[PDB]
Amino acid sequence: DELCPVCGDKVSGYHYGLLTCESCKGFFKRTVQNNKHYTCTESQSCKIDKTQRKRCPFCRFQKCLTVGMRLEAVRADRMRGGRNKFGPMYKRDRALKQQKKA
DNA sequence: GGCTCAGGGCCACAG
DNA sequence: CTGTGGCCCTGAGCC
Ligand SMILES: [Zn+2]
Ligand SMILES: [Zn+2]
Repeated sequence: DELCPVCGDKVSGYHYGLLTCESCKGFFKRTVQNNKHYTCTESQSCKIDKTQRKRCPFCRFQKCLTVGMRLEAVRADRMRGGRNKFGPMYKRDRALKQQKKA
C-alpha cells in the first residue's frame, strides 16, 4: 500500500533504509555496483514520475540518495549479507513507523 | 540456537 | 540485445 519516494512503485519492503520496490533495489545496485555515473543536461532534479524515471537515470539516482537510500548499503563486493552498521535502523524504524500490536 | 529481516545474485520478461 | 523490475538464496541481525 506504500509507494517508493523515488520511482513511485509499490514497495516490496525495507530496502537501503527505505520502503522501496525491487525496481529501486535492482536499479540502485546496477548503478552503484557497476560504478555507473550519469548526468542530466538540465534540471538535475527532474520530476521523477513513472515515465520520466526512465529518461533521467541520473535524476533517479539523485532521487534515491535524496529520499534517504543508503549508498553504503550497496555491497558491490558480492556478500549477500549487506547488513552494515545501520542494520538496526530497519527493524527500529519499522517498529516505530508501524507500532501495530499483536 | 533458532526465526527474522534485509540485501545481492541471477532471472525472466518488457523496451 | 538491452534493460527494467523481480523472484530467490544467502547472509547479517536480532530474538
Ligand atoms: Zn521503487
Ligand atoms: Zn533529468
